[PDB]
Amino acid sequence: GSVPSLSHTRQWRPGVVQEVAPAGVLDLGPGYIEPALLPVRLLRGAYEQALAEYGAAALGYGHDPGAQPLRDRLAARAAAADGLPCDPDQVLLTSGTSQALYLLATSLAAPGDTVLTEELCYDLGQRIFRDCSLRLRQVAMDGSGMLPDALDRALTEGARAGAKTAFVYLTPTHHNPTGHTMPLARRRLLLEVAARHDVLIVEDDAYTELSLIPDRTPPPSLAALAGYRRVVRLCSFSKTLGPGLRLGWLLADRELAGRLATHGLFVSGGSLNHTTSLAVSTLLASGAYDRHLDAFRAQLRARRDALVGALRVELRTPEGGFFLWLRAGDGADERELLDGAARAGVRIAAGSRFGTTQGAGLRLAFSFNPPALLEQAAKRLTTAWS
Amino acid sequence: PSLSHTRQWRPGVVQEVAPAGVLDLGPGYIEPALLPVRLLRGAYEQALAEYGAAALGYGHDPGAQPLRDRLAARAAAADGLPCDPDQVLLTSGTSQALYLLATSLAAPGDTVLTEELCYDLGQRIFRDCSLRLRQVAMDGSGMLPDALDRALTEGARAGAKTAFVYLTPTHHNPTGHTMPLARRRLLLEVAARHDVLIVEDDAYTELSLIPDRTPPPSLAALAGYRRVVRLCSFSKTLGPGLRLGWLLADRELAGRLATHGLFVSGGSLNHTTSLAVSTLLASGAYDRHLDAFRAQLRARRDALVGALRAMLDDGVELRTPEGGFFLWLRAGDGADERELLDGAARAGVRIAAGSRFGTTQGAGLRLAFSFNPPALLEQAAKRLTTAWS
Repeated sequence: GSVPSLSHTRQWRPGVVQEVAPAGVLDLGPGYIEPALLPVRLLRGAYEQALAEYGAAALGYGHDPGAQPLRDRLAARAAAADGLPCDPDQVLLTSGTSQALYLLATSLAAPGDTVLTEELCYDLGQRIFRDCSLRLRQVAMDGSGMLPDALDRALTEGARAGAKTAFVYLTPTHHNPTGHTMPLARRRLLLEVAARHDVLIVEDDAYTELSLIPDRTPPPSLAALAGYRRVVRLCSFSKTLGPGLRLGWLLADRELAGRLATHGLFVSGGSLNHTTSLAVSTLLASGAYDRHLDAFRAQLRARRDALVGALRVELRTPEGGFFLWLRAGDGADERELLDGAARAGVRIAAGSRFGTTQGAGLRLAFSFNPPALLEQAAKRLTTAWS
Repeated sequence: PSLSHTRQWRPGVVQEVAPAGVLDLGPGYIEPALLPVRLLRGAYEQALAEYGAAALGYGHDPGAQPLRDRLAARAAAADGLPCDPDQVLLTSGTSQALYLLATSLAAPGDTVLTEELCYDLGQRIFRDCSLRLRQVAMDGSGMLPDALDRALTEGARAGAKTAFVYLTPTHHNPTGHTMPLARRRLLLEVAARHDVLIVEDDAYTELSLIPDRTPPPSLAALAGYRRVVRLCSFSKTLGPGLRLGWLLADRELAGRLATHGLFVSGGSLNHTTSLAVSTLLASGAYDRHLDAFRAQLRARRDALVGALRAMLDDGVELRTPEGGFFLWLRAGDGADERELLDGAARAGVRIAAGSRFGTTQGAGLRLAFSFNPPALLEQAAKRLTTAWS
């Protein structure tokens, strides 16, 4: 482009990145950040600054729960977003929410235990839980997420059948795939149900910083609303700075965070991603992280609006995140709609990957392509579906 | 001005810092001044410029192909036996790899067999993953085959599943020994007959200090990668904070692990840093760094051994290790570990108690030479000698 940038695609190829769609396909499938938008040059400066500032400490074993400057700032950010306190001793760094989920699925759950999810939820997270030998059971949901009465019944009947529910897994903000955000009242009702049953909630909040309506912020987290009692919240830098960095964090009450941090995993290896955590820490410290979020939210808003505008079959416009959730209103089945996408040369994500739908649902990402290409994809899709 | 400064080498940043005034021969840490900070800075700079956006996207699940290719070639060259890239899986460090194996290839209650002395923090991972540890007798060459055979038989006759045998055959932590070829084969033969997995933790494999000497081939290679998983790391060669290592197995097991939801969800377990390190392998800078670092470690080993020679008499013994980070001092003869540790305290020196690593005959003490320059190792040894005498 016309401004200095390292965000080229010369190595955006199979064997380097996770997946590349077939040549000639306009790819609205994965919730990936458009390559040109990935902040490569910003991270280059961050590694340069972190290695200069932290010196040899950047390459030694890191403080087990994560370097304190990052714990301190991450706690302050959570508190500012929630309007509710969060102490640094509640923060544990991770090497990404994928690893965090593996950790919780094998440390706070045992093979055979049940995990309760919404009818629709993160498809790859389900695979982590299943591959860790956990049993998944879906709970009824509406446009605001999991239904308290259904969770209550599911937990009651599980207990009556003698089944151990290890935890309830929830993505309450900019839901993958529906885009919904659970409102405050529903958050409280679910917490009250889970508290009565004394069941842990795992709150996966990967899109929390990606509200697209400027000066609008999501409701407080389940974890904060519960005073961090029996809730673990998972956050990540994947959807804000780059998934390849393999860096995230975990918020819990002091006792649970401390218990987790004394696991041999941390005692042996130290901070789960020390060098990269220090790079990112310099971005939080300087204000560059928030400047980058302001730009990225604006980039996502432009893309969301282009795709929605070109598409305007039902769609609830999301307040944030990466995805639009299209619902057939006329009874068209998912296979026919996907066949239409194939005719259009457009890749989208089948709703059935995420669970049970009211009729056909389709997830379209706006995070991976510029507005003009999203409009082209929308035009080709609507021609094919016509 | 060296970038390997210690201005942030403080509690809350690094994992641990000994009390002020203590000469710290405890942890097997790399001396801060020797950590290749400038080298890694250039590696991040080059990787981000050359790989561009691909350095920050989700990485290829088993790890970026250039690293898979070169790590397989390095394994093959070291073993003198083939290794294909599809046998390599990148990890975020051996600690994470052990956690993965202890929860995916073992279930709560399963037994892991170890040597009487082995990695203390590795035992902690296994115990915290709800595994049962059972120790197997060892000698100067490592685990004894007859003892392993009896332990596996006893487990089978009791109905107790053995998930794997854990072994560090080269530059052993804490004894420093290197298992010779003949013992490697005898142990593989026992394990093969019982069909029990071996997890071969080889964190020090690149740290031979004799310039024209390489360790024997890995257990994994000797077994044709049948029922062995080998774990390697950049922690002891480039920097533990990088949180990058790799895993070698047969194609089937490597592929099976790599299809786990963990990898499908998160991609390569440490993508951006892996590409920085890849640029160092590709240029030869990694090997030139190893040449220089091995010479630094050799100087430290020789300084510490030389300054302890006055202690090595009448039952107090020290076998000089061919590589790695550690010396193992055996006192025996009714020597008391606590008394020896009290002497180290009087000397203002921190060492590692043998009982941290398991059962020893007599008293054993682990002393690291990796974290201090020769002059300070000599001063520490002099003070220890005075206190112990």
